[PDB]
Amino acid sequence: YIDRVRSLETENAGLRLRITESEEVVSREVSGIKAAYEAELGDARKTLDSVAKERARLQLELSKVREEFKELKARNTKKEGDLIAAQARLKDLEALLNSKEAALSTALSEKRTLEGELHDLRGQVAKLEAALGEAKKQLQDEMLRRVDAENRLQTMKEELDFQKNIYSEELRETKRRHETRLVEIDNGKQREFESRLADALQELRAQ
Amino acid sequence: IDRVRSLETENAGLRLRITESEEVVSREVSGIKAAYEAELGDARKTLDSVAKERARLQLELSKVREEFKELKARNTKKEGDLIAAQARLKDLEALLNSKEAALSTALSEKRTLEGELHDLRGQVAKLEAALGEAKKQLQDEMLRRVDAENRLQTMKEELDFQKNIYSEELRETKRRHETRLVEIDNGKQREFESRLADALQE
Amino acid sequence: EKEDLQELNDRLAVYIDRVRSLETENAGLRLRITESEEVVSREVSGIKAAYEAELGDARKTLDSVAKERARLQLELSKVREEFKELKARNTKKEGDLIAAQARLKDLEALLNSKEAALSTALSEKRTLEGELHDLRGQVAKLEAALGEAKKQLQDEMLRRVDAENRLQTMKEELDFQKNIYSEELRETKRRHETRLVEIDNGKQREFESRLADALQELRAQ
Amino acid sequence: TRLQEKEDLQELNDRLAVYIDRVRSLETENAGLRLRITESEEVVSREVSGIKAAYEAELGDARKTLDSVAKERARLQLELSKVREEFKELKARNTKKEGDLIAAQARLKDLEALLNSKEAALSTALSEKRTLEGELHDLRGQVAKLEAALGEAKKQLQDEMLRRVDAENRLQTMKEELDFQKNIYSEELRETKRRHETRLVEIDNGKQREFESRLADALQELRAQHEDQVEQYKKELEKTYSAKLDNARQSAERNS
Repeated sequence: YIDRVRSLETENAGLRLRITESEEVVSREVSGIKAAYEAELGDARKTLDSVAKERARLQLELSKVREEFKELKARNTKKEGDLIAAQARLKDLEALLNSKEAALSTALSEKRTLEGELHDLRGQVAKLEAALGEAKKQLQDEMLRRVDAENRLQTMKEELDFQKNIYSEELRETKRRHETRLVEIDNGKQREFESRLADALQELRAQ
Repeated sequence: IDRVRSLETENAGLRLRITESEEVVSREVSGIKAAYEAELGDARKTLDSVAKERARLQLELSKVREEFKELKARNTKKEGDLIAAQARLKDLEALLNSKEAALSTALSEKRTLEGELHDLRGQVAKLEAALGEAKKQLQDEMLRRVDAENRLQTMKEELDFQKNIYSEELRETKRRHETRLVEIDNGKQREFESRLADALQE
Repeated sequence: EKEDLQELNDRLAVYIDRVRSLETENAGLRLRITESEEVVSREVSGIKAAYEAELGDARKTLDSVAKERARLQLELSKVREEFKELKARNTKKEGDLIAAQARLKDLEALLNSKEAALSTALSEKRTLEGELHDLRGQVAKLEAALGEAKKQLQDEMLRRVDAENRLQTMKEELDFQKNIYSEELRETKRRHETRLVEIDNGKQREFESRLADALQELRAQ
Repeated sequence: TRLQEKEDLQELNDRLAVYIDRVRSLETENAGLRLRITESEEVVSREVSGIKAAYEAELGDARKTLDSVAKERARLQLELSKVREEFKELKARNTKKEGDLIAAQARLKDLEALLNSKEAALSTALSEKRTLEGELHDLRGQVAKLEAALGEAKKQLQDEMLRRVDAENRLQTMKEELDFQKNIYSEELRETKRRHETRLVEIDNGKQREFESRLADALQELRAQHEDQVEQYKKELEKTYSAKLDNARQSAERNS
């Protein structure tokens, strides 16, 4: 039963390496774990920092475009206010334009009627001048006729006075001449009566 | 048995001590994994965290970059509209000034029209008066003429009247003279016959 | 006495008869005178008849002309009255015409002013109408926007629930493979240890038996 | 009778004086009449020359009144013609004016109608203005609400997008973790099987060394024993050779 004891001794001689190798065994068991895990973690940190450096850039650009948006918003607000004011002023101006045009139209009509009245007055003046000239000529003609009629009246008067004086003087001369004839009648009477009485007696003594 | 049991106990204790002296090293390796995996597990979490944050920033960036373009378009058309509104505004102000000028000239022209109308009223009044006096004088001359003609007619009747009066007075005066002379002759012959018969009585 | 009174009475008788004779002779003389100044008037009768004839014609015409002076006087007053009535009617109608003309002037003025006010009102109404129409267009385009907004929202919700579903399934697969690998390693180590605790004796004693068989088979036989 | 006689004588003388005065006056009268009887031929002339002047002045005044009356009649003829002309002119003017008034009243009625029509259209438009202001106010409200709706919708879309992207990121993360744990299990299994195989070759090499050693010693002892057996066989054969040699010697050594 000594050969099995020798088997135990050989088992010990085999255990020698089983304890000896433990160092490099556990070292190699650790190196693979460290390698794989450190590779994974390293690549993780790589991608993480890449994403971070992207996020910084994104936030920067975002702040920039926000600033631009605020500027353009203020400018736009002022512009739209100015446009509203402009539209209000346009409304007021169009109202004033309509009112002014109304006043102008009324004035133009009220002036055109005056022009018409002026022209009518001008025609009236013309025809009054004509009618006045005609009346003047008629006045001259009738004046001439009146003057001539008075001339003929005066001539008639002169003729009448002439004939009157003629008849008067004729009557006067007739009466005067008859008186003288009476004078010679008495003279010739006394000288004539006996010159015929004796003429009758001388022949009366005969027969 | 003195070397047997010594070798048996030595081998049993040797293997049962060395195997379990490596077992604890293996468990320490397990702990090393228990830390490594933890750190990897938290880094793997922050990675998704910053990924989410970056997605958020990109979304907001696109949002602002769009609502900025919208405002660019709106403000552009508003600028155009404002240019047009100010242009037409100046046009209207000028037009209103012109209309006011036209109104002033129109009024201050119809005033002078009123003056000319007044002058022409004067002219028409004077002409009407003059024509009236002309017609009056015409009528006066007509009346005077027909008066002269009537008086001419009456004188023409008198001219033939005094003629007949003359003839009548001449007839009467000659008849009276003849009566005187005839009476004288009759007296003559009366004394003639008287003395003739007287002497006839011897 | 006796003689004187008889003488004087004879004188008185003589004087009386003298008065009588003188008055008679004077009456005779006056008779001749009044005969003369009558036989004369009958001789001047002719000029008297002529004069009276001419006067007769004179007033015969005078009455006619004086009748004309009446007729045309009446006619004159008649036409004067008619002219007065026409003057009144003319003054009234001309006053009414002047009034109508003034009313036409003021009326045209009010017309122009009124049309100005109406034109301004219509312009402002047209501006309000334009604003209203543009607002309606705005509402239309905002509806056309909300539609596509909700469509995109639902699509994105679907894609979201898809992504989260795939995430959950990925967690399932992860725990699955982790448990599998753990149990696989555990079973491998178990079979390792069982094989070793079997080879602990099962091959030791039998192999040393075969070795003794070879040694004894070779050393002697 | 004495004084009576004296008084009668005196009265007689008085009567005598009366009749004497009368005969004087009567003789004067007779002389005057006889004087007139001669101048009859001339007082007649004065008579007729007087009545002539009377009638002549009468005719003169008559002709004067005739002339004046004719003048005053012609004057009224002229006045009558004048007024009858002015009436004509006035009635012409009034005819024209009474036409113009009709036209004026016509255009007056028309223009007043037009003015009332305008004053109606103005109130119409002014009411439309208010009923439009209310409308556009309501539309402003509608747009104001719809803008808020669209804003909220866009916000929710942004959020859904964000959480979806986050889900996909975590998905890729877990995929990488999956592959990692795979490549870890591989190396772990490899490292365990390596140890187990080193122990197995430890056992098998022990078996081998023992086997070839304990067999090599036995085979070497066997071959050594064979060589010894052959050596002893050869030495015994050499003993037989020398024995046969000496026996042949003694056989040839045969003699007396």
